[PDB]
Amino acid sequence: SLKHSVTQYLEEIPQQVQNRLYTSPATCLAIYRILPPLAKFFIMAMVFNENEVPLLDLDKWVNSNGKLQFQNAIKSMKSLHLLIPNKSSGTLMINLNPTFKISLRNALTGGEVQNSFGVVVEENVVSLDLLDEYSANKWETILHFMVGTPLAKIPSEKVLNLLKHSKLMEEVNSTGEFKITNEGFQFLLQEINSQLWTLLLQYLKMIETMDLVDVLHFIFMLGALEVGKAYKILSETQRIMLQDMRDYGLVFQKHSIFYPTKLALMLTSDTIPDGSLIVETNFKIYSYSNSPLQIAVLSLFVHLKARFVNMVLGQITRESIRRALTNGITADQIIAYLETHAHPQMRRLAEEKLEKKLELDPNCKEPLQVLPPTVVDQIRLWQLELDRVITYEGSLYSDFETSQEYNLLSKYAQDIGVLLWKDDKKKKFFISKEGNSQVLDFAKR
Amino acid sequence: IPADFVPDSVSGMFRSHDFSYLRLRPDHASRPLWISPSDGRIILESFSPLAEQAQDFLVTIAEPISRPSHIHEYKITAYSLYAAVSVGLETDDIISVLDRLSKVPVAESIINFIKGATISYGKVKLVIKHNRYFVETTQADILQMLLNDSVIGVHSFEIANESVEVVKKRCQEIDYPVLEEYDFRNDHRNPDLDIDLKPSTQIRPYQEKSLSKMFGNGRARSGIIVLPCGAGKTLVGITAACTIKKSVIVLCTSSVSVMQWRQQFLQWCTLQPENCAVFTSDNKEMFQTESGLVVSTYSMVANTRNRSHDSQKVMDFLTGREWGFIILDEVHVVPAAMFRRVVSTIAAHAKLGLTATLVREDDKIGDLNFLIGPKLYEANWMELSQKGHIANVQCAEVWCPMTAEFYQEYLRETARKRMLLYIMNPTKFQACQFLIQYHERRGDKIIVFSDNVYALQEYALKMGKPFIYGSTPQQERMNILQNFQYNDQINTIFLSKVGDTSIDLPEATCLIQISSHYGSRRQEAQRLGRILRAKRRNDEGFNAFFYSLVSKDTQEMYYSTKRQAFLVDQGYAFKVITHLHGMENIPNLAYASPRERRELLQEVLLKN
Amino acid sequence: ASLVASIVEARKKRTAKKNITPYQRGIIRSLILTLDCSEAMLEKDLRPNRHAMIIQYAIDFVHEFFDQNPISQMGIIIMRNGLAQLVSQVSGNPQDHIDALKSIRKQEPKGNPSLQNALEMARGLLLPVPAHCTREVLIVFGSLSTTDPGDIHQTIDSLVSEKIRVKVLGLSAQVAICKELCKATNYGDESFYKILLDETHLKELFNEAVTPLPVNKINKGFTLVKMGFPTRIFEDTPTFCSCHSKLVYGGYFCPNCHSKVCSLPTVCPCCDLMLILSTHLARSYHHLMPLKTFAEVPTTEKFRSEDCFSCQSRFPILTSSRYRCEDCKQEFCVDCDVFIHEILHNCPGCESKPV
Amino acid sequence: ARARKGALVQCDPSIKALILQIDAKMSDIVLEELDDTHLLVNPSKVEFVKHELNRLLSKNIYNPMD
Ligand SMILES: [Mg+2]
Ligand SMILES: [Zn+2]
Ligand SMILES: [Zn+2]
Ligand SMILES: [Zn+2]
Ligand SMILES: [Zn+2]
Repeated sequence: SLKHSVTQYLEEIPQQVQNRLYTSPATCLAIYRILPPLAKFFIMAMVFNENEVPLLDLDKWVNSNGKLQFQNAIKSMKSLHLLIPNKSSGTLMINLNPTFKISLRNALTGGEVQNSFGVVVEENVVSLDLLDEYSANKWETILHFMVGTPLAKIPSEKVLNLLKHSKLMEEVNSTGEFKITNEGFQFLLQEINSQLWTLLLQYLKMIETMDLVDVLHFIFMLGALEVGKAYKILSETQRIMLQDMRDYGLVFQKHSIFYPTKLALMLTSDTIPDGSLIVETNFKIYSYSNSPLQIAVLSLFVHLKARFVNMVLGQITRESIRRALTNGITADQIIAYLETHAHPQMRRLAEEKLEKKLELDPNCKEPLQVLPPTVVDQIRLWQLELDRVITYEGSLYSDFETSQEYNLLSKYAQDIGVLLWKDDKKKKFFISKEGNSQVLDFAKR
Repeated sequence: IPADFVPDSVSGMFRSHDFSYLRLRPDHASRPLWISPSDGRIILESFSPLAEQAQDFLVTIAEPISRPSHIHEYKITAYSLYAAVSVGLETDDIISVLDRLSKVPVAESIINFIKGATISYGKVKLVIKHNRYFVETTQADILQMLLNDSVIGVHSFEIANESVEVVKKRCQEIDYPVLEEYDFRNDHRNPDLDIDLKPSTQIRPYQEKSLSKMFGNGRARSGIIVLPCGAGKTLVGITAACTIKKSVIVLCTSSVSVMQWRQQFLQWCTLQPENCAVFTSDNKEMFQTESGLVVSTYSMVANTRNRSHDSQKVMDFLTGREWGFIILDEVHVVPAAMFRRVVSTIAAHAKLGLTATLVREDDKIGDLNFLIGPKLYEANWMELSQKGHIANVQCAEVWCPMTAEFYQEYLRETARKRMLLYIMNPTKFQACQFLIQYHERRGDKIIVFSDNVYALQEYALKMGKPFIYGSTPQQERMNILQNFQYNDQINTIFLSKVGDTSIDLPEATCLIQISSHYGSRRQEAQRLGRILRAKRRNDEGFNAFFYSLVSKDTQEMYYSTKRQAFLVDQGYAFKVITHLHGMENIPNLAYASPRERRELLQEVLLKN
Repeated sequence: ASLVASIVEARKKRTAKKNITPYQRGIIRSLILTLDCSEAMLEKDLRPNRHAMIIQYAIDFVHEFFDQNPISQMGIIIMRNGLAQLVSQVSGNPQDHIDALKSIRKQEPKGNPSLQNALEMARGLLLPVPAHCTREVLIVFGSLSTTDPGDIHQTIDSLVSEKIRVKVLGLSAQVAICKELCKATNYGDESFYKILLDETHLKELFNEAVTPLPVNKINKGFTLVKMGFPTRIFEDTPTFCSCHSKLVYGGYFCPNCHSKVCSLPTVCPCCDLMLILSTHLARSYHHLMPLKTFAEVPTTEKFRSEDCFSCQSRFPILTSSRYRCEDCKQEFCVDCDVFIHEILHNCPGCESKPV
Repeated sequence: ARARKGALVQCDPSIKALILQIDAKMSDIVLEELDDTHLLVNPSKVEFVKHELNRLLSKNIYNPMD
């Protein structure tokens, strides 16, 4: 939902603020990268002719088989205020955002970029030895800090405050310690560009006027940037948060020349295997992977034995399972990790068993779990045996009369999100004590 | 530790477990061995070379903790090193081979452990001269220290037969263990028995390995041999007797086992039915030949409560006979207190132990070290499973959802009757009825195990097919057995703790457990071995079927987990089944209606 | 030391393919695969059982045969319980036989074989077949014996007289009567009674049987054949088809009698003349224009180039992996050699080199 | 015609009888038994009852493995 989250945020961004974002070619290039294929095709077609089109021509062009996907593309196109659809001459006359159009055109032609792709110094050096090494160092420090295994190099105070305020890896002030939230484990499960995008979305949400569009344009060009060169130190708000993301280890800055590491490239785009684990009914771990980070994250939910070159061995204990459970870490998160860490031989065996059971019966009279339930459902049985109850606390309305209070005001209560529970035949439904915003108002009628 | 080993931030739970301080050899690709010096464990790869040569060596000098298909967890023990030096092996050769095939530097503690676990091999020996336990040691150096020991009270002297067990335990304690390798070719004081290895008997490779490990010198090394179910332990004992050619006595813990091993022995060896005299309350005859055999179970020597004078004459005769060989088949019960009179009674030279399981509740299994000796050989269970020497089982553990109909009474029942109250669930009856239907639909012989006679008979009566338990007489149980085997009216039967072990019933490829013991792992393991010796263990596409109907919402899940954990560690996993197949497709279900459930509830309330 | 074994294995392999010939090979084919479904193929001895793998391999064989040679009709008769059962008439649509084989999947192989009955009704099915069509039968067999009603030698003589050849792919080992069939039908050749050694060898044998076979000089049938290219229409209205009698939006139109059909390469149902596309006839031109083998230059001698001419990659360096097209005097890598010799059917070095 | 202040709990007959044993060893916390899958309990003691229920299935299994 990364593109969904960013698109949602930009839809939250108003129309003229969006148009301000559509001014510069680097921002337009990054946003074009965000757009789905259909809308990407539409804008690359229309960008080289100043002919507005009606919707009817596009509809006649569009094959109706993917019409839902077309609707999604144009819904994003309109809701981002990237389109100006007006019903001119009775027809919904389709118009791209013109600033976006011309900035995309200049980016494609290599025309006027105003160094939106970057105020270049072009003093290239080696990046694998300084930039990549410092980047790996700083990211290792922040990563083990997020893990909770002890490490001396604490992060910045800005990100420390952002973690304190945010629900990510809770620095619980009563305990004085960063603590793994379920959101923290979601961040741990996240892909690296997902983690970066969540971090920048949270930082953009917390940061206020520091010009928001300056941060937006700078973020987009920073994603647009390339590795291993010096560049001019631009807006000053951009410069100071550039120093901030220098302290994050994103850029290797020599206090004016700065050298962006590979993290900008991964932020822009992604780039018996490694990370593939053989499950065991004896809960033994046969990982085809090793890192001290791997051991650090496996310490949270796996009882391990020793570290060898790719062979990380161990045995999953129920103590490890319940250690994961008691942190608020979801068993769905656990199986997210597990099903992202499967192995070729065992998944081939699972697919062979699935194709064997397909011909016998469609249901098979077996629980729906594709990963082999000899080991996988043992956690899933422990997953179901973990939660296994439903608790309702607070207020409760009871002993109703007839279903005019259910199909008219409790069926409507599904549309507004105020009930915690719904039982028509019991003539009772449960709400939270604090969730009495619009519950004791229309139920009286 | 061949390093500084500065403690890592991720080694906090690694309480001396982070084994990266070792300087891994670049030959880690070829070598298959790690060492875990924190607990003495050994980590072994199943996909690198030298493992085939090192497997028997690691069995000889080490014990396996866990052997799944990918990584074998072994462990060097002093027991295993004593077994190694008893087979004939030494500390320096063990250290040299370990460093030769080890990816990792050899640990100091392991080096010291193998140096300490080197015995005075050949120094301490005992012989029998006319039913007299003569402690014949090679030097008076042994005599000085043993007479320096306060228990005792070339050169040979007497120790009493009951004192032999105590002094063997004591000399093991002071780590001066005695080897018992009979020179049955050199000794002719005992009557030699003209029994020959018939050409009709040819020996399996692992069985030949088992023989030659205890026939390395040509003498009979005394100890234990642990082989799986149906491996041919009777053949191994027959071969040992035929190559010893002396008076031999073998005792097993069933009169049925007495019958079956007597016929097995007269079948596959050239000993004559005249030479074999069978001892029981059926008949107490003796053979008058100079050489031969008398078979009985352990009961007719242990018992003194109700004994006949003919039984007294027979036990007098076996006391008089100085045997050259003894085998205690199913050796798991002889170290019991009323059963460990074997050295006190029987004068026999070579002491061999053949059994399937080398585990029990207490530590009487280690007493066989100073009762019969160490383990001379073991066969790898999953190796024989893939070799077809034992079966391959698709075990399916059935988590029966507990009915509140029986749970409401089970929670308020007193403890002695809660067990019988939660065994008898109508939902379990329903599931068992469809499972029997489904496997007779598949065409499998089914044997049902219940720990209680009343539950066994109630299940049997609801099926309409008979029952066999421990109180059922031998004639009735064999009639029911032959009815099951041949008669098609008796398609399935209902067995118990006479069926869990010490029988030869391999036809039932399907087994459904409705009850078991509280925590005895050996009963469950022997029940698994009942079908592990099945005849169709070699055909392609075969998987035996094991079923355990266990009630939910109890401690029975933990009980079954405890009973199954040995088999899981062996490699016999227990898969999770809660939502069964065909629960309502079966039309008629046993005690399906709630009125029927309350009927059976008050029927069992009559007893509980 | 594995490379020396690979080299001598490649030498012993290439000794068979040293002689490459432009024999006249049959294009208007007539291929019959009879199936036995008896007690022998119930053996699970090969995984999962012989019946399942011959079903799967026959699916593949149908696909490959129709892809390579769409200018033939395919008939399948099963053998079961002392009876040979026709399940697939000869047809241009492979999908019919695919559905028939799918029916054969779920049914149970059982009984005993009768090559006499099987080959007799195969002969009768092969009876109304035009002269240019090359009547040939593949036979799979798993038994070591054959229960028969009468003589097989009269059938052998009749089959030889009616100019139909056979090729036997036996399962267990050689059967002397099948050897006799292959030899006598095949002008004394022993290159037709083939026994697999594993399932991979069976796959290779099926792929070998896919290929067209050369014809004999004495068996001379050199003539012409009437042909007609039709025309495809794409009409707005659905229209009744001649073959299946149902409404069709499009469909080719008959060049002669102006009727319409539903599939190609097919003969007309109305003017009764064969209709194809030039793609279909050019499909076998690699068989018509074979490709010479490419020679590795030795590692001792001086080299014209050190990287691959075609795929543009560096030649690896003990021996020299530079397969040379002597027709174009360019050396190539093993991957390009494989692709040009099997997948492609032209030498781009010879395309660049002007003649 | 009543609306008492309680915490509704989705339950089972078996765990409800365990709730009854909780009431037996200290009573008048659980208010009333609605049906086999519903109960009403004192809102001040909901997680006290939950932790004691945790102790109850601890006494059922405890998963020691030591
Ligand atoms: Mg019994
Ligand atoms: Zn048609
Ligand atoms: Zn026509
Ligand atoms: Zn190439
Ligand atoms: Zn060429």
